[PDB]
Amino acid sequence: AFELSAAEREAIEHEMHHYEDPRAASIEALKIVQKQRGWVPDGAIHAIADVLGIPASDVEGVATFYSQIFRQPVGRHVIRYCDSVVCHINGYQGIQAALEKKLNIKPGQTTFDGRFTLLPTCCLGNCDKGPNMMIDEDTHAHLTPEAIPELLERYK
Amino acid sequence: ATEAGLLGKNIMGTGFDFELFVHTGAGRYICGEETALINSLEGRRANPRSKPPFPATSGAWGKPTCVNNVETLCNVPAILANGVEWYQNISKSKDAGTKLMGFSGRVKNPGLWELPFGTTAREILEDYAGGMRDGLKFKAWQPGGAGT
Amino acid sequence: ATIHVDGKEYEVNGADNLLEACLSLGLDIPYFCWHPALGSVGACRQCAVKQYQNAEDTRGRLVMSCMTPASDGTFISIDDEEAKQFRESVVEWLMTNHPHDCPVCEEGGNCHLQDMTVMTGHSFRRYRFTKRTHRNQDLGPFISHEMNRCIACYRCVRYYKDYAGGTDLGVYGAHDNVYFGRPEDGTLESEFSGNLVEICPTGVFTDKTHSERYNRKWDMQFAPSICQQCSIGCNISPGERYGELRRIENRYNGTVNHYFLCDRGRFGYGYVNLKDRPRQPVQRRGDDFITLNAEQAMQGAADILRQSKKVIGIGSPRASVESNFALRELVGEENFYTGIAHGEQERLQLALKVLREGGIYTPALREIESYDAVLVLGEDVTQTGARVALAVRQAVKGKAREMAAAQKVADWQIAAILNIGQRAKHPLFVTNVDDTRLDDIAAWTYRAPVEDQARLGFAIAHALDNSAPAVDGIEPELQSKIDVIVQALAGAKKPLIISGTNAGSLEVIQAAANVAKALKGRGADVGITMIARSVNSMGLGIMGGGSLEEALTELETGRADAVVVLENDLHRHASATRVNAALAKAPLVMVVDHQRTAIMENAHLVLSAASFAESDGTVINNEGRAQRFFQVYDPAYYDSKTVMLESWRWLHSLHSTLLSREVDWTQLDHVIDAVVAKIPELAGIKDAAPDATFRIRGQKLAREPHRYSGRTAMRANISVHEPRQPQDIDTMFTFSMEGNNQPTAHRSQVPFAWAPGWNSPQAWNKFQDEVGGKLRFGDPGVRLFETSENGLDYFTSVPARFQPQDGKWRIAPYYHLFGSDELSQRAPVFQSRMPQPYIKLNPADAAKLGVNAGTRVSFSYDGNTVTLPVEIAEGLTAGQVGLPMGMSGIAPVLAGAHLEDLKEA
Ligand code: SF4
Ligand code: SF4
Ligand code: SF4
Ligand code: FES
Ligand code: FES
Ligand SMILES: [Ca+2]
Repeated sequence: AFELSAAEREAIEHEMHHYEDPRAASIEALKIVQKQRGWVPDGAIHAIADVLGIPASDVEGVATFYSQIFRQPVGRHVIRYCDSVVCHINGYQGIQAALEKKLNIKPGQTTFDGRFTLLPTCCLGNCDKGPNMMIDEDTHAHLTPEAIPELLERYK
Repeated sequence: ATEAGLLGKNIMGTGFDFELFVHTGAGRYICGEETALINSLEGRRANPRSKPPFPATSGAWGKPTCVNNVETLCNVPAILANGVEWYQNISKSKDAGTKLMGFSGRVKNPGLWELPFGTTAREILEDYAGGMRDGLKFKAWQPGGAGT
Repeated sequence: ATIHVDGKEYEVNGADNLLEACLSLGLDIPYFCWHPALGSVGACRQCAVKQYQNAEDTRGRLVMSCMTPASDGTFISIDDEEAKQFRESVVEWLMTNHPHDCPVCEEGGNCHLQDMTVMTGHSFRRYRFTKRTHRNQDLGPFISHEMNRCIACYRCVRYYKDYAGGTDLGVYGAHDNVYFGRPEDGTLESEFSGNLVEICPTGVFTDKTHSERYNRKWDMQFAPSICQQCSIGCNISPGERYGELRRIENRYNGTVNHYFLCDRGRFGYGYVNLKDRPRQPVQRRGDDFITLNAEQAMQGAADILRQSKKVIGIGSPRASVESNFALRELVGEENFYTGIAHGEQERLQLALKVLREGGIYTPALREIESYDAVLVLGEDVTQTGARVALAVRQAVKGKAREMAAAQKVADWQIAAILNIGQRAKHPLFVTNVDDTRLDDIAAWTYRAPVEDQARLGFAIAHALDNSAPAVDGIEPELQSKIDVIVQALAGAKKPLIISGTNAGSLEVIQAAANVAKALKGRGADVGITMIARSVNSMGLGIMGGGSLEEALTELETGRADAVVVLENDLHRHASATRVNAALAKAPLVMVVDHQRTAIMENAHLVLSAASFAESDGTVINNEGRAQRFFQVYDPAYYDSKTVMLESWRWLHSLHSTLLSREVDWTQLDHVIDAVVAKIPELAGIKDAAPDATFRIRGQKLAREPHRYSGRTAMRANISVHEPRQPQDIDTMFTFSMEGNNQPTAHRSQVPFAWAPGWNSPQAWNKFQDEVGGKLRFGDPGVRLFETSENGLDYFTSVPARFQPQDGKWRIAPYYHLFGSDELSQRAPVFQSRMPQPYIKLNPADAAKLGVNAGTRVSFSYDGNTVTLPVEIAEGLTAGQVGLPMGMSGIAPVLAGAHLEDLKEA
């Protein structure tokens, strides 16, 4: 039981205006659906395939290829902590341990109330200010393990 | 730039039409490869392509396509404004121009500085990055990121 | 071009890459992701060889032979130490996550991955960590899915999307979690999905129909045969075990059906293994059903045939050439009737006259992939001649191929070809009563009744050449579409026109012939292709005879007191009530058939004939190529009471007992020579295959591999004394492994492909002069007729515009690849694939009748008030009812007929 809303439909059509191939708007269509609903459900693949004209297999392959197109349900806020080499030097392990102590979950799962979903991510391009962490649209730098509990309370 | 006569139709009275778009990615490292970038721009999975053919002859949607870094396109207006001979006379090195260099990782002042080519890595570490932090010794370094 | 492999000089073709050039020369390079039909992508990285640019070079560079052109002056090494270690490492990396599944794998012994693991010489495992696993999907009744065995070689998706045009198979996942399949569970609805079991080098996609009764490849007894499920005549390799037809493998014919079959011809073979088939001659005495052997059946049948005043014979397009000829020579020239109806025979003879008298060359199926602009008139090709639709897809992608070839891009660089030719493709114009499966690549689709399709064809012929008869009354929008078609066809270099007898109209074939004549008159390399209905429709048309209605009225008026029906159910070409009354009125009905048809209740004598898996014969396909199919197994080897013989043998021995009161079992070459002696138009069937005296250096051709097992134990439950192997006096093959199956043997009939080190279907590489090209020493089967020096004249009988008459409903045929064949629908595996019987209706006509989608309405045809549920068809024109041809109770002869009393009940 899935159906694209109006605003998603004109957003996808306006992004199809940008390219000479309707296939080229698939990533942005998936991102629009993900922005509206938090993630991309099963019927969204076929609905985007219908609105673009491409087969649903290609839409599923694009949705499962990219890590930031979530094909499983996530929480209200997506915590994304960098685990790359410079933040490993700067000690991302303490930040991850503090997040595990606070949220009481493993990386990849969602809390029972659906508030936070914890995810490792690649380099955020802020290695001079490491360690970094990307909450939904906000990047946080110069992290310390004691700043995690004071920093997780601004996302209700 | 579009409202102030710099992008769109008939730019600066010449008669040249150019439209600029921003395509926000979906978070995959392999998308930075130029042929995988072209594949991702076409709405496909970002598998790279074999070369030849190069993207200059058949790139995005089978058309001639040139893929360039941000810093190259940021170097080009200085070349077109201050001249070419000025650009060749920035440093006495075989690599013309200035590169954004810098040290990161447990140093005193990690950052990013514009330096000419030929500056040694020690000058970046002590004069700009300040050297290692308090009570820390130097063991190794990587010049160009994670893939070096 | 000249290359140097390991210091040896070789002359290769410079337009090929190094992998196919070296595989053509007999050099073994391991490979996974490359296929001769699909192209080169450089994925598996298995084909590494060390390249040198000079004759004096020590270091070299490891390159991919599939991605490296075979230019002049390249010095490559295959068995260099670095290249061998890299190929062994690639095999080892593929072996890190591969499951310990070879005993419980259907691809074991037929596995390309096994062959390439053995060829690289990797047999020691140093990987000690875990192996990744995958869940499996349900892909329908035909294809079994086992995702753990995948090596991520991308052959399946490349074939299924870039070749077959399918839309529900793809790559999903990530770094090393790549998944290959469907986004959900469901049946693969591509009509060519069955080729995945041979495209996939591993056991991911397997034949579920073969997996039900599974045996290994060495245990299979193979034969070269021709698929009998439609008129295209694809070469197949049926393989049996323990007296039952186990699998249908693809048999390479570089002229017809090179690497790919269709799903009907690959999974529709289950009628052979039915237990209701007749296995003895059965004679009816009142209510008793007594069983005779061959001699008493011949003596009794000849006695009643001599005690009758006239004997007539009703053949079938399902029978071979020899069996129909034996019936004709048993009953006489004037007493022989073709089993098809009058309209079907008229369409068939018109198509044959166009093919062998129209002066336009009819292409082979491989040659269809080279034509520029394709116009399909009336034919639903993907449901009747599906392999022609696959070749049409290839011809459509020919535009992207030529556009990439204009930019100095190699032929085998398939990814670059698809990149340059993004969506530009060759023009395709299909006409049908509804939407087709070629509409995703068709430049235009015309949904109209067959009269309007014929009128559009005549308008195209008139606009191409003004000497063609004109049709008046065409709308200006239709005129614009017609002139678009005319500008596309006139600008083409090799136009192709495809029609057939399945459209149910004569004027469609006339319009296609006129379009082809107009294209030929402008000086164009036009080809024409007629799609017949059954496997040997063209042979029955060439041999000819009366229609089924003439035989029915001969039986009804009483002039014929003896009717011999050869492999015909007679309800497919005529109404069941009239046929039942005619056969009940006749005092002797003698039916030679291998499937339990409905007319056997009225049959006074039933002769248990042999199917294609148990008989030898010749079949003429839709392009006029005579092809010989050979017997796979002897039915009486296991089951000793089985008396099942070739139909031509039945009828020849019956005629001998009729004439000289002696039973004479003939030979296949004798019947072949009789056909060449009596019918000069069937003279080419002698050269279709060599006779039974043909030997390869004195020995015969083996039907089974040299490692065929269980010889002293497969019959030990019946008796511990192993009998002699059955003797094949008809053909040059033997029912044993004591024979020849070399890749370098001077023959054209290959039962199966096996080479030392090549157990997969990749073993066909050794049996070709060049890989992906022709078969070595020529392809089997010859053409019956050549292109005539002069052509026909313009057909001036332009039909009128279809006006929907009130009360009467025109029957629009809806053919299905699973369901519209007579014998394929009897397979038990097709029951889960055949669509439910739905009558298709316009929204306007259903709104007028008050019917919505789902409910049942009843219609009466020839006193049969049958009720079908309604499916709403938007593309169907008003005034027509869409009916599925070939289903239960709906004959293909119903196409184009009327339908009275269509009411909701
Ligand atoms: S796919 Fe081949 S190698 Fe893999 S388990 Fe099956 S037979 Fe063995
Ligand atoms: S499923 Fe088979 S054909 Fe497809 S990538 Fe895997 S091994 Fe290759
Ligand atoms: S296209 Fe016809 S002859 Fe070929 S495999 Fe299919 S049913 Fe058989
Ligand atoms: S390494 Fe973490 S932000 Fe770059
Ligand atoms: S066959 Fe060349 S890389 Fe696969
Ligand atoms: Ca025989």
